[PDB]
Amino acid sequence: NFQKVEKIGVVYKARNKTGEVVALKKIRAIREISLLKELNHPNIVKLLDVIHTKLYLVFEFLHQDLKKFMDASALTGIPLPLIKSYLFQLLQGLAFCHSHRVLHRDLKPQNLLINTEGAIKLADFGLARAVVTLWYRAPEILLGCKYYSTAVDIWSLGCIFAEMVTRRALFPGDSEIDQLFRIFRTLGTPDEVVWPGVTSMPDYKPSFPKWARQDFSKVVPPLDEDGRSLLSQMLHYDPNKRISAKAALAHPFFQDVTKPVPHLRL
Ligand SMILES: COC(=O)c1ccc(NCCc2c[nH]c3ccccc23)c(C(=O)O)c1
Repeated sequence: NFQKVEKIGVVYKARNKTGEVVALKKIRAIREISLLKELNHPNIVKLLDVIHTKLYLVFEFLHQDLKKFMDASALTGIPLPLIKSYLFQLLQGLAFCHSHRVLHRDLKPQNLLINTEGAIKLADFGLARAVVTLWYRAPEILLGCKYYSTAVDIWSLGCIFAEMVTRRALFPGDSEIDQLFRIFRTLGTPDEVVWPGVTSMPDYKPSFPKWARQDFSKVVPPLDEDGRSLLSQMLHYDPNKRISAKAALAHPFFQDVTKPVPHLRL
């Protein structure tokens, strides 16, 4: 049914024998996933079909992702108005999915798809359970919290925001404890003062080193106080204190938001 075009489980660019070009995911429940076909938002990649016969998911196709765009933009950096537009749009997408009680759980630049018209869209949701990259994982997940909240996605998006600004990954760890300790060295080792209940987390150890907290002026330097304030709220340790997607959309950082068009080399 599909003429495979290129390898993008495994994901292929494919052509429907409708002429439509799509992203085809072969996975190698069915009722629950099918509900997502009719929940649509401009900032979420559209799920066109679900087929189980091996599980195939057919998605709308977009040509580039934010990881490729950040690498292409690394000599100059993404312009601040575009960073701001992308952050605003991703928060609109998260506000929508969270309002329908759907979490992403695995946001990273390579799952954020962009087009020539200035849009960015959430893709590659980690909905199966409902080298692994840990750089965007919320600290409650790393500490073994059994129940994720919407706050895990805000953490990941804050890490992505910092990376778009500074052109380097915020917390590039290579094991769960290295990831945790990279977070602790920058934001301070969490305690009951800033995160009530942290010492009760399944994987918390009293023997964790106690690092002091750095300053956000050192963390995302070029960024102004509106952006640093929003980032600090997206990176609160306590998931209950971390800002929601809806509240973040009202932050003063977005008062001058626009929708620029990026320069894409396809
Ligand atoms: C084993 O894999 C899976 O079960 C699975 C299920 C759904 C997926 N995406 C759904 C995108 C979506 C479309 N409309 C939405 C409204 C709200 C929230 C999300 C959406 C993906 C993926 O993106 O890969 C995988």
